[PDB]
Amino acid sequence: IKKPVRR
Amino acid sequence: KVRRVKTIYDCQADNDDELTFIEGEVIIVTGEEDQEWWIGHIEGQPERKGVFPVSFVHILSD
Repeated sequence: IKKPVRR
Repeated sequence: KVRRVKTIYDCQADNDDELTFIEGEVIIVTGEEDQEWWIGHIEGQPERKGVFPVSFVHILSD
């Protein structure tokens, strides 16, 4: 369960 | 539109504007960064606040 990247 | 969410995973902040939480907590959504990151604070503990991943919560109210 991957955290989406901040952008 | 969305005002209350319930967290479905644990989450430790990676950056100093991010909210750290455990599963099962209610967040009051007060803003959005983008489609994947919203901003809010813990219901009942408003001092715990910051940006959090939308994929880590279930919509609860509004």
